[PDB]
Amino acid sequence: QGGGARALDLLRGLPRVSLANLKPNPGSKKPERRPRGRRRGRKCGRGHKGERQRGTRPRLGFEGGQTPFYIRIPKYGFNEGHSFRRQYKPLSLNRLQYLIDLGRVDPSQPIDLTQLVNGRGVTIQPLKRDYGVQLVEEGADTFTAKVNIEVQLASELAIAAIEKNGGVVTTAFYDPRSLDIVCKPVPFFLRGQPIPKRMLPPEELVPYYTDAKNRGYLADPAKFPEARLELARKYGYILPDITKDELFKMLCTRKDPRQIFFGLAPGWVVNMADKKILKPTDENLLKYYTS
Amino acid sequence: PEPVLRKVELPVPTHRRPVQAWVESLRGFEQERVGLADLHPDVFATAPRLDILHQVAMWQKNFKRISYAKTKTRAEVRGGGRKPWPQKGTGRARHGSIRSPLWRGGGVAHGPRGPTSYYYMLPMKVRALGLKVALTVKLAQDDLHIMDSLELPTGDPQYLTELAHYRRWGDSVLLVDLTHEEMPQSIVEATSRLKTFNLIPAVGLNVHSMLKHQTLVLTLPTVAFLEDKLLWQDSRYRPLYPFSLPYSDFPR
Amino acid sequence: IPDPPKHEHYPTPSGWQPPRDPPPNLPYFVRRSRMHNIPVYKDITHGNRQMTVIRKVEGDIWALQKDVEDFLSPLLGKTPVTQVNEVTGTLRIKGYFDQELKAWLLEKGF
Amino acid sequence: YRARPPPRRRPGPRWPDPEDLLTPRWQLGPRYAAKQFARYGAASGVVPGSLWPSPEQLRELEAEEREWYPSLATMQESLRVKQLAEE
Amino acid sequence: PLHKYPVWLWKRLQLREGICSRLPGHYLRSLEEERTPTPVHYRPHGAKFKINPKNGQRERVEDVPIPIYFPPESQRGLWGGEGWI
Amino acid sequence: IGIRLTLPPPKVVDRWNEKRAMFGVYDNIGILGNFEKHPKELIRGPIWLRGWKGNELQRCIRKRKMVGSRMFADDLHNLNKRIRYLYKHFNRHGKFR
Amino acid sequence: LRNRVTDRYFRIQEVLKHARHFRGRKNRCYRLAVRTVIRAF
Amino acid sequence: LTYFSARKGKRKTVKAVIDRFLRLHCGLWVRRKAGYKKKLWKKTPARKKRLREFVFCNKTQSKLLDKMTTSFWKRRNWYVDDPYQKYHDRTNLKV
RNA sequence: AACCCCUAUACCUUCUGCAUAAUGAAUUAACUAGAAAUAACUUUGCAAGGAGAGCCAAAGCUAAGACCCCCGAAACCAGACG
Ligand SMILES: [K+]
Ligand SMILES: [K+]
Ligand SMILES: [K+]
Ligand SMILES: [K+]
Ligand SMILES: [K+]
Ligand SMILES: [K+]
Ligand SMILES: [K+]
Ligand SMILES: [K+]
Ligand SMILES: [Mg+2]
Ligand SMILES: [Mg+2]
Ligand SMILES: [Mg+2]
Ligand SMILES: [Mg+2]
Ligand SMILES: [Mg+2]
Ligand SMILES: [Mg+2]
Ligand SMILES: [Mg+2]
Ligand SMILES: [Mg+2]
Ligand SMILES: [Mg+2]
Ligand SMILES: [Mg+2]
Ligand SMILES: [Mg+2]
Ligand SMILES: [Mg+2]
Ligand SMILES: [Mg+2]
Ligand SMILES: [Mg+2]
Ligand SMILES: [Mg+2]
Repeated sequence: QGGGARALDLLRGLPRVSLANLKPNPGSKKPERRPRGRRRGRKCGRGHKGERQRGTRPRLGFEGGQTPFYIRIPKYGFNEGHSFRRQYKPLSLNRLQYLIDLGRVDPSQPIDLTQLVNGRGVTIQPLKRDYGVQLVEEGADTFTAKVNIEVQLASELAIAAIEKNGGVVTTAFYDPRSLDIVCKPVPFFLRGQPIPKRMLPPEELVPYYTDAKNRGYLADPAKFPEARLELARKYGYILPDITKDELFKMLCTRKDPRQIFFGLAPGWVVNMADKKILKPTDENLLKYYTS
Repeated sequence: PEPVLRKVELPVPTHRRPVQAWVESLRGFEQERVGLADLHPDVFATAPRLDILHQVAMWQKNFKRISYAKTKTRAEVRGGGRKPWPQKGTGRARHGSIRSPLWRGGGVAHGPRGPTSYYYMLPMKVRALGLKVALTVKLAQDDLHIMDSLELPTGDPQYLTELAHYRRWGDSVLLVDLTHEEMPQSIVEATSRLKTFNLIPAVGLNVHSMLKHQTLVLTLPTVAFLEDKLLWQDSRYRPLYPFSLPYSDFPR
Repeated sequence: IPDPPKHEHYPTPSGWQPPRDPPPNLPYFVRRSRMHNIPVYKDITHGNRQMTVIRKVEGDIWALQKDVEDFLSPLLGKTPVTQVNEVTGTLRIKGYFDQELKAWLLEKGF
Repeated sequence: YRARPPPRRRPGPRWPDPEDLLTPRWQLGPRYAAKQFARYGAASGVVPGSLWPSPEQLRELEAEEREWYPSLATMQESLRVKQLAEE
Repeated sequence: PLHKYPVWLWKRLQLREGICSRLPGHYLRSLEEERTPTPVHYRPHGAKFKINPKNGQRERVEDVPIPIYFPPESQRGLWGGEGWI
Repeated sequence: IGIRLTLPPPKVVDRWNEKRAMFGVYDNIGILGNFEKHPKELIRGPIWLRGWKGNELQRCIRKRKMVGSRMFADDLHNLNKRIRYLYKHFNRHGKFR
Repeated sequence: LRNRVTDRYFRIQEVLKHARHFRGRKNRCYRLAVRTVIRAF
Repeated sequence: LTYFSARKGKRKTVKAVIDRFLRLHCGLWVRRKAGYKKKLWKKTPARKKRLREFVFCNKTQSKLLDKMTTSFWKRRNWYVDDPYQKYHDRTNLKV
């Protein structure tokens, strides 16, 4: 122990630390260069005549009149529609298992975006066209946790890993407004707005979320048993009977397709200051929020 | 008569042991050694980082600086529209305006252009670490004294001045109480009439004040306050939104 | 950050292992990060200078440097190039050795 | 000396003067009142009934949803027709 | 220095002082109101949202009136909202 | 010529005046005060500069945006002209491209 | 903050002390002396 | 280039660049070949295949394009079924 | 031993090259000219996360330090004044 204890007892015999004996760490304060004196004056590093010394050289990209590189290349739609492309932050099974082992995500309760964000497992940016998380297969071989997880996209192998261990995986759509709310609920509650309804997927995404192969949240529940059995056969494992599990009720807990949060209905106003919930009773309002 | 024995509330790392300081009182001239208080080693025995003290001290001096210095360019000086004399033929140097920076009474070429702000913010964790370093340095150099309370027998400033002299507390003493509202009236009266003995609440503690004052006095409640706030920075998540907004386990 | 839950068997499926209790009796100690992981980090500059950093080192950092030099010398075939920073309690190593150092530090019980 | 009282976040809802010309317009609307209620609750003094859309506002909300957000059955039917044409 | 009030608010301040203060309340309200004239020389969008052909995304649309110059002689007639462009 | 022939009056600085004695107090208002207040809120000065930093062009744009409507006619004219001059300097002139 | 050179007098005397034994104006006029002093050195 | 915009005091992107080049997150820029749609009747198959290739830019051009585009265009994107997803990260690259 | 002896083609700018008979300068005093992003580098903090909502992240991220002059046309336009 030559560090902590030697650095403090050696301070006992030194002058008091004061505002008169402070200095920056060496290397943190590079010297400033001024155009004064033989070395740095005279032409001051600007050269001689031309546009150079006078400060009027052409814009960046200009090549002296030759048709510039960045113009003579043909246009091509590499980035066409980039700002309207849906993005999904990848969440690997390695990362998910890591979060569970450290107690950052609780597998005893349903896992959705809110719990993933609250555990600092994933960072979602709705303003950057993130539409949620995509569960990726990386780490499937060593994934052991039993979870009920709700994601936006899931690979076939990732789904098989979840369901071989006795867990349940569902793919759930969130519109940009809903995604912002579900990711950061507290900032939303401070706006004093009724909880909005979750919008349906766009027409181009309806096939994905109505298909049992993807465990879509709008798919026919009667088709899941066959889909679950097919993966068990393909990847050589026996489909567990989760109906016999002690956590079966929790494993079945799923949000209504119009519900952003478990246990909270559209049109409810959360009063955090008084720790209350306000529910509208007007028939017209109730019809709007329930439709 | 019973000793005031304070223990560290928050978990101390297993490889480290608490440091200790005498608990004293201001009720009498010889009322030293009233107790013995343990102090968390990560707050009062961190590595002595003088470079970090410089960073935080320099931040404190400059982050709220606004310079009001301003000069006029050649465009803002009164007049100066016309060309003072023809370009050619007069034998004189060529000039375009009587308010050129070459001219007496002309504009300033590269003068101050205020108001100018110097605002910047060190990372929150760095500013918290600086406070830890300052407390450790004071303890390591025997400039830190822990009090049970700041209650004086009288409000006379001479008593407090004489007390510091007898106890060899240097020329200047920073007195830190837990809260502004609950400061004892006696210490408030004494310090209000002094210049080198300054009374501040715990929320007002800062590196610059600690370095300007030779001696630092903390009450036992203040010690608990400081350990809680500074150690919270070591074990906290990266924020999801400003800590002023509701969290599950914050505040307290 | 929540404290890691108790596990019947270690290492966990992810590979995490808690620090040994009591701490090892060595001249130096290596504190875990706030996320409870070993503080060994890869670093790169100039697009080509691959380096390894051991952070949060307490006690005799020079003793750690000697131990690291003995541990890595067989792998490299020569003495590793290192920089000891007593002020920050950091040891910087030329080359990428994060995986080997992490396991090596874990075996010591840090 | 003695330090001045620490600067504190002045509690209570702050209601600007509606008849003051220099009052920012954003502090006078219903959206500002809703934020006061969410922050302070009943102490705000905002009638909680004013938080949901009014009957006229609810009519506009429902019209926009009908125009731009089709039902699942409509989208599924449109998908089938498009698929048949491609086939 | 700066003015206490923005210059664009000066005219409204004048209406709160002097004889203008004592004008009828109903009349002062008529002055303050500034309804959008009926579109005469331009065709309104007719909707608040439109689908942009180039990218196929729903975009907000706004009606920006065309500035109209009414000659002084227009004030003795009835031009139906028409003026010079 | 050019140098004074007598010593200037001695400089008297009261290092323990109230302003200096209390310099820095509450600079940790947030860290030690549950983050109810940000330290930048302690900054006093022009409304367009509190807790913000920028180069002269950025400062000019910010001031015109925030208080341009309240500025005196002559002042606003100079500000608009300054913004134009700086736009040309920073975007078109200099050693580097 | 406006900074001005305050000790220019002494800077001039560093050169002129070497030019006292020169002939003519180059023994007192800095513009002239400095060139001749450099040449002398 | 606009180094400081009049409205925001921020750097601007040269949009001519965005219309022609793809930036891979690893720093590489991809482009098409000039003339790949020009006078195909007079060009041989081997030449026409060369002209259809998507090719990388050199160091100097890459540095230039980086300066002519703001940070937004250098972020890591996670587009669904991106054809270029595999090429965003280098493998087995020494020095 | 002041000089006499010996040695020695002012300075700046500009140029392939200037004692040049190329430029500027009587002299003194005062005044009079390098402003910033993109990256990278250096030194701290924390670290698969960083940052005091936004952003970035396949060791990153945050903070800081450190680079981008002066004078000069003939003109052009608007509104006044003759
Ligand atoms: K030079
Ligand atoms: K040189
Ligand atoms: K420039
Ligand atoms: K493109
Ligand atoms: K010259
Ligand atoms: K000649
Ligand atoms: K010549
Ligand atoms: K000549
Ligand atoms: Mg010169
Ligand atoms: Mg020249
Ligand atoms: Mg040339
Ligand atoms: Mg002028
Ligand atoms: Mg003119
Ligand atoms: Mg001119
Ligand atoms: Mg002047
Ligand atoms: Mg690095
Ligand atoms: Mg020649
Ligand atoms: Mg010659
Ligand atoms: Mg000559
Ligand atoms: Mg010539
Ligand atoms: Mg610069
Ligand atoms: Mg023209
Ligand atoms: Mg004209």
